[PDB]
Amino acid sequence: FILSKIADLVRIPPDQFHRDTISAITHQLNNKFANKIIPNVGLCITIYDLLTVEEGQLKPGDGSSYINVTFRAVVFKPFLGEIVTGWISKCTAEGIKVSLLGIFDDIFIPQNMLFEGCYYTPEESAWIWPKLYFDVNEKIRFRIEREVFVDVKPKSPKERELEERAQEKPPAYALLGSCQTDGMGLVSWWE
Amino acid sequence: KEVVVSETPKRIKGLEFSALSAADIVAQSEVEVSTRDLFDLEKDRAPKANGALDPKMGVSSSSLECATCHGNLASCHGHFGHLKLALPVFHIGYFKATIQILQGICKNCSAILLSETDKRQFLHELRRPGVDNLRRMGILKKILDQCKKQRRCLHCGALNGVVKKAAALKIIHDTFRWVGKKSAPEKDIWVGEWKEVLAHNPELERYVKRCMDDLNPLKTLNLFKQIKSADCELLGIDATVPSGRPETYIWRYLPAPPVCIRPSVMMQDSPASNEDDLTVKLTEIVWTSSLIKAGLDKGISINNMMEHWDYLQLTVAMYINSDSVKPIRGFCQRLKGKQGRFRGNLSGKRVDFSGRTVISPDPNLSIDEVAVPDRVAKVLTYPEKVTRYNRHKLQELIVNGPNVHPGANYLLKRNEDARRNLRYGDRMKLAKNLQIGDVVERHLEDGDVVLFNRQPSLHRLSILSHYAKIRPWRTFRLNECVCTPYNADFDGDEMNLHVPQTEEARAEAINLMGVKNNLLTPKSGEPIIAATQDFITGSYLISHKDSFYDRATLTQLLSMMS
Amino acid sequence: LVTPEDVMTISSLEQRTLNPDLFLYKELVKAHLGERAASVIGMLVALGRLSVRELVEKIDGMDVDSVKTTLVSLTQLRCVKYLQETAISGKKTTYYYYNEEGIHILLYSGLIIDEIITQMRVNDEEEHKQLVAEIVQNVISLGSLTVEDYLSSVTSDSMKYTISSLFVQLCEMGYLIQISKLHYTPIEDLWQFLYEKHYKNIPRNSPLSDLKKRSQAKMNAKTDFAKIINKPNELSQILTVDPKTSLRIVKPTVSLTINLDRFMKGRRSKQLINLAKTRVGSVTAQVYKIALRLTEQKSPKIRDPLTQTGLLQDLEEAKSFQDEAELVEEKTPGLTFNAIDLARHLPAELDLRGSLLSRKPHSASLINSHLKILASSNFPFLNETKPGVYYVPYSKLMPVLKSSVYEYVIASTLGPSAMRLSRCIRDNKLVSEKIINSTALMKEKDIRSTLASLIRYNSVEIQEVPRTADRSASRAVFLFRCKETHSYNFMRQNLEWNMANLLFKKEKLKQENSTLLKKANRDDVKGRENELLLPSELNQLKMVNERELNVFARLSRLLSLWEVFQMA
Amino acid sequence: NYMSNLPFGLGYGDVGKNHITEFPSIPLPINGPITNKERSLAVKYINFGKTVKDGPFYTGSMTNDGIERYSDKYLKKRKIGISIDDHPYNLNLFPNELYNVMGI
Amino acid sequence: MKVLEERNAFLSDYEVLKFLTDLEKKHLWDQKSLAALKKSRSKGKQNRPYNHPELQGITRNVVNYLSINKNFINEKSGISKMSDESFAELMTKLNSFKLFKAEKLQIVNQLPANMVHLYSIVEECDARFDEKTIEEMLEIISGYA
Amino acid sequence: EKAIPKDQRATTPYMTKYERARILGTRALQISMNAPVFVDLEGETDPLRIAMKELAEKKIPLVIRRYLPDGSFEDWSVEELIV
Amino acid sequence: TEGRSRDGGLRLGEMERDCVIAYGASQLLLERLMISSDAFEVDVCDKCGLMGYSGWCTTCKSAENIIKMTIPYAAKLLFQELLSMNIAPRLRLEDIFQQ
Amino acid sequence: YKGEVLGITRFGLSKMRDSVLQLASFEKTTDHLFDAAFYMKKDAVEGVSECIILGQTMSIGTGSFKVVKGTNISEKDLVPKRCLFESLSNEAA
Ligand SMILES: [Mg+2]
Ligand SMILES: [Zn+2]
Ligand SMILES: [Zn+2]
Ligand SMILES: [Zn+2]
Repeated sequence: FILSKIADLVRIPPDQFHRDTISAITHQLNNKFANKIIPNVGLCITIYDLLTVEEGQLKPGDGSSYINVTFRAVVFKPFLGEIVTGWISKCTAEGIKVSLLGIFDDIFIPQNMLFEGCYYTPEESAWIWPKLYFDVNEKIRFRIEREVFVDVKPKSPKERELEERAQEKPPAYALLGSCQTDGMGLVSWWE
Repeated sequence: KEVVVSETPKRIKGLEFSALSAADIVAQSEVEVSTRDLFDLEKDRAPKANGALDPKMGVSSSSLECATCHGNLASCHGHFGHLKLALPVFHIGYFKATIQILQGICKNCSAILLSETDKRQFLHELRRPGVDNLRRMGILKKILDQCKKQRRCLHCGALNGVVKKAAALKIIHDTFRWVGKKSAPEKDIWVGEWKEVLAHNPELERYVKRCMDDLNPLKTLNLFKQIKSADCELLGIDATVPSGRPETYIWRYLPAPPVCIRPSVMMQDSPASNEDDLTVKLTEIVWTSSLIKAGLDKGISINNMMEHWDYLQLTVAMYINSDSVKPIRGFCQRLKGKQGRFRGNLSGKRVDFSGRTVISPDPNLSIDEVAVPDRVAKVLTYPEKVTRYNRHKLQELIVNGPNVHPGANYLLKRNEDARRNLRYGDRMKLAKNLQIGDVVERHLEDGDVVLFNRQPSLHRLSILSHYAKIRPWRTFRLNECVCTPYNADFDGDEMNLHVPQTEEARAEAINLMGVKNNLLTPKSGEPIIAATQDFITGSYLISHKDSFYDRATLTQLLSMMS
Repeated sequence: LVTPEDVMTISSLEQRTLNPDLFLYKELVKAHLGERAASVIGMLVALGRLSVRELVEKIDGMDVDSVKTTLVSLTQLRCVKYLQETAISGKKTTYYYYNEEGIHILLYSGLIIDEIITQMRVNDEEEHKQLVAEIVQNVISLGSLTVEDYLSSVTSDSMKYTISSLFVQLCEMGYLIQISKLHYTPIEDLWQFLYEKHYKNIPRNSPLSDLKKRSQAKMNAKTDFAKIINKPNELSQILTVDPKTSLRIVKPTVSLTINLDRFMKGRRSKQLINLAKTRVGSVTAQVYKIALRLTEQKSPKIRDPLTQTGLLQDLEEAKSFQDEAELVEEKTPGLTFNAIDLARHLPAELDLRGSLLSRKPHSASLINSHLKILASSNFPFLNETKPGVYYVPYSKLMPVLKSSVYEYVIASTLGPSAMRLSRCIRDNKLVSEKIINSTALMKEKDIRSTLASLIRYNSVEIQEVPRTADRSASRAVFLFRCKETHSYNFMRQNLEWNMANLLFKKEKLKQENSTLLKKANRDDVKGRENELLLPSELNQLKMVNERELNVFARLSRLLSLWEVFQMA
Repeated sequence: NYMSNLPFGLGYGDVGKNHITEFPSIPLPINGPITNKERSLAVKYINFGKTVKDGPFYTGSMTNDGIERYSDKYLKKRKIGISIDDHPYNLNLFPNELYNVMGI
Repeated sequence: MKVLEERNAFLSDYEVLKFLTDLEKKHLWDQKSLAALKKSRSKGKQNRPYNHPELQGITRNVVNYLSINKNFINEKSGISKMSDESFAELMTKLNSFKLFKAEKLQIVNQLPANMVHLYSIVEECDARFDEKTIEEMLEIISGYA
Repeated sequence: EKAIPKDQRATTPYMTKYERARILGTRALQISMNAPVFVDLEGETDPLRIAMKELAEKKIPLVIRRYLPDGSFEDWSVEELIV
Repeated sequence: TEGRSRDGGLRLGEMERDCVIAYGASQLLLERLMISSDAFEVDVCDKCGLMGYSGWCTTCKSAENIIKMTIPYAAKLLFQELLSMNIAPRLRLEDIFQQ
Repeated sequence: YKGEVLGITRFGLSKMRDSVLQLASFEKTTDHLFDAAFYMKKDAVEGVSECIILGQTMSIGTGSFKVVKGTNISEKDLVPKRCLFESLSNEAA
């Protein structure tokens, strides 16, 4: 959790001219930044406050107020030294699908930077160890090392048409964990 | 997921005019056109791949799919196709440009006819912060004339002379225009070469006359492709960006237009669809290109290919600009003319929500009013948005409907994209469900701002803004006081009425072009809306010194006055 | 049917519209120095003459310091020429050219150090090979490598003594020439600076007219420009000084930069040797390898003495420069050698005993026989002025060499009948539609098929014969022409564009393989590549490494083709 | 109607397809077999360019956290690059505008 | 749209909790939203033509993740009951414990009462200090517990 | 890109016909978009006439940004622009 | 359309355009000549001034720089005709806002 | 005002306008367009003719100024608020 100063142009419809300007601005900004991921900036939750509010200028055809506003918004940004308590929700023999209560879940962990001895099986046996393991939907503890922003998306209209008729990298922000040190992986290994 | 998406309104700051290089033509094109056939009797006249009417370039009717964007005629923006031309050809619009380019350079070593330190003073002058079109043409013409004066090139002086065209559409260069009483190694080589010819031709003695350095498009493309980027600026072709290379100005790839650019009409004369001029010309160009390509893998007569290749140099000429020997309508015919493209569609066009009928007088009308027929008031609508202030009024109008004049023709819901015709649908429910964002296209009403215009529109007072007044008859009635700015005289005159459709346009009309705000002509400031003939006569007869009125007559006069 | 999306990605259509002169050098600087340097050099190529502020306002890099650093890097790399032209009524600002010959150093680098390695008389010592390879690699990678830097670098004196020993030899071959102001200024601007002083040195009211003052000014300008170019083109003044009780030493203060003129003379000699090997059997072809090897060192200028690029050639009486070039060619006594001179440099491997047969041990008489067959051969390899001593001419060998190499490249590209028609249109001047049949006597079908296939290039010219006053080529028969100049022009452009395609391919492979290349080019990884690498990744590394080796082999094999069209 | 312009040497089957080969194909013979000398040319080529890029002559470049990990404390520096001004050069061959970047 | 700078001021995981709490009390109340309203706003687009989708979920998920008991072991929420003075009374220890690291946001909300926890939070800890200053830290960060 | 400070201003203090027409158009468009009005309607439904009434009462909350040709601009509220 | 039997519209010629200009009514010009005659929502790429379709530039194949704006369909037709010849009328854009 | 008497003839209109759209709308459409494309002209959209052709607002009349709605936001509700962890961490060094 870190703030971030973002400058954006915000359009306030004339319907919202009755409410006060700061509340209208924060409403529109929340609509633009509710659960959105800012490209290669991370995931936003809401907006903290506003810093500079320029006068709202009108284009010759709209009638709405277009306001240049500067705001700080809360961003989930682990860099390298953060331990988190996730809630796993899916298990697959490529690294367990660690997840949250629903803030954001698409993050993955690879086994190689997890404990070496932990290995997957086709028979769906949890873990094999040289003495203890865990099952799905339980507290986990891990780290963060590097961040990969998926921001490449060339999608042609006819390719999208064929995909729609037939009906991947879903996120622009993911997390990478590691359990190289004793303890992390569970908050109740001893005592 | 749900990454942030940003939209910022933008305007067109400027235009960059250039040429589409061969790379860009294929970059924009979504198909190549190669087959000379638009339809086959085998496919039952259904447009199939690589034809001139390939649907991937768009559709000609609103019941077809593009296969590029999958939209009908009302949605497809049109898509491009490209032609690969074996033995590329000259460019008619760039013919003068190529003539001037070949003047500035020598055709021997592909080097500019400018000293590497002489015109650099004027090159430096070109970077003046304040440079106009007159300045650009001035230094460019000076450079061209200096190159014309410069006979011998600094890399290879072969006596570059004139680059005059053929007496055709060909380029012929006088290699030895300025020779006399002089012997050179080039002259000796030429003399030996034509002594070799004279000894094997008993009749070429007369025909060796003329036969100077002819410049074909293929040679020019090869010579242009040898021009370095360094001396492109002195040719006026900025080579900073790709496609600034002069060789891109030679016709090599033909960007065949989208189908929407050249629509194919439905059911003219014969039951079969009728094609159009640009389609036919590109079909023929495809045919001749295929023929010339086939001649490369078979070796047709070089004289015969010159016939077909020269026809390619022609068939593109009136494909772009029909000038040479004539009803063939090319591209430059679409843009030129009173009914062309610019003067016919860009600056001046036909407009919606307008009417025209005979004008009749009306003294009981205010000078800033026009009497509008209820018959045209029931078609000419204003798209009023429903607010907290007019919702009951718009509900009453919707209940009235499209057949009773204080009514409405269409309703556009806030969350919908198509307007609901009010002829059908039990308008009672729509009136009840009217929201605060819907649009009611209600009939023209009293006090509506309308534009009123009589042609010819000589001065700006030929079009004024009035307040509509709905009346039973079929004429546009106006106060005779406001006939003078229009130059109208109720002798059968017809005037055009325009209904502005937006709030800003309506306010601008009634505030700047209103009759009350335009009682004086801006040419001199003298009043122009005033009494006409019978009003002047009646005023004179009233104010005449013999006119005496008792109390009853005076009060009746005042009551008629008001 | 190919899709427009499918082409322009695997078809390289968008690279066909780049001018090869800009594309090649841009790609070279991209590969070697960096993208800012390449952008600067590309702006310099597109805009031949511009200042630093022009770079600031044209390149997106709107920074004085960054442009300054990139430009100083390019100037150190000998890839940029500069000048300071003074505006008297105000402030002077320096302008910037781009060095053409400088970029060949990094380009020809492999061939450069290869000819360095294989050219030394003493090459059988492995350590000496490594020393000379490393020293010439350092000089071409650093630019102006200097003794006061390298001697201070080397940590032991005895290996410092050899460094100075190699320098004097390497300068005498001309491989290390003294850099100066003559190596950063344009030739036309030098000619103008030496033409405007002499137009200003003439006092008024002299009886001579404008023509005579112009003639005297131009001859004085020619003579002093020739002196100023002759002084640093070949000199040993840096090697002249000798301290007491010490060996001959070069000036340590001066900066030693690798030359290209004598190396490219050696490359031309090497290509002529390969021509001889292809032309004549190896018995007396072996003697031709060292025959040109004793003249290549002091060989004259290949194409232009730089008196033909700085000014317009000539309008009236234009043969004077060819006349003076051949005059120097015949007036130079050092270049000419006798058979006694050659016997002192012939290797012991060659015997020259069975190389002759008069009728159907290093003897100067037999060497004279090879020299006579060379002089009287169909290609003018040598010309005889006096009995026993001849010389290598260039006033009549360059055109035939260019015609042969060009025409044979057409031979390698097109078919046999195309070769035949090319030969016919070359030898028989101004051929026609009946003259081709009269002088060819083969099948007209293939004749005109290959003819049409050959019209595409700049090989042949098409003429128009107007039967009437107005010119229509479909009304009357037309004849052909030669115009060999455009044909030679094409071989430049096509070859440089194909080269630039090679460098684009290799740099794009690098751009898609950068992570693996970075992992490879690590000190501890280097030499250890079969142990700490995953199977598929290491196998892919071998494939991409061999692919780069193949592209380099193709590059080198192509590198024997463009210089022979880079002459006059 | 432009459909009857056919030379006697030209038939009907060939015309109509057109569309050209996507890239012109003439196999150049400069891709012959490799030898030891050619492999050595490739090796010396890859050593070159790599030398100038590992040197100070790059001028090409256009985890950055404002907070320093304790691992980054007392950790090895990447490489102390020799600056362009750091390497000595000859003033007589560089313009006056380029002197400021250099260390006098 | 342009982001001025990525790394703005850090957030202690009590400032975020109180921010989301004052947000919930200012509007978008959870106990109020769980009730029904037949009339609604009557304007046409929600109460005073507005609605809050995609934001109530995110302001619930974060606040619930904070309100869950801190995972020192497998009674309170753990973040709820520290007042402002409760965090202003910690200076003489928080800013006296020299760490040469801005990693203080780790131990204010997670991993108390475990030496391995702190040894992971600050790297190379035992080499840096393993004598006596490894337990009073746990006691103080467990003081609220 | 520099606003002239309010204390001194060179442009005219009177409202031009174009300024009045554009202000009325903008205000009427806003009213037609259900913006609140600061005038007593007395049963008027036309947004244009409501805007004229607000202009007569000088209760239009818009300012006029008059750009000088040199690029600067001075801001004039509808209230301070005298008719 | 341009006929009474075809339910045609009334042409606002260059003369009426001149009169409306002389009035200084920019919004009325826009409404009569663009909104009420031929309004087309085109896709214009910000990188190349070339019109796209369905939010796709189909020349850089990126869809990243595509901007949405309304222009006369006559202007769109003119640009597509100019691209048919060897003219590339590249549109440069700028924000109305940010001052 | 250009220093020479320039007419209202087609040749005169090519004085300094550089507006290829306006020139082509006036007269000689094709030659002007092709010369502009060949010269790589970069004409901006500033005239009323070009603005009408492109559907833009002209800088004349009601388009010669800008309407701006004052936000009426005070300077007490714009400063950052509730920030102390950064101060604590800075004082920790
Ligand atoms: Mg009449
Ligand atoms: Zn389509
Ligand atoms: Zn020349
Ligand atoms: Zn694009």
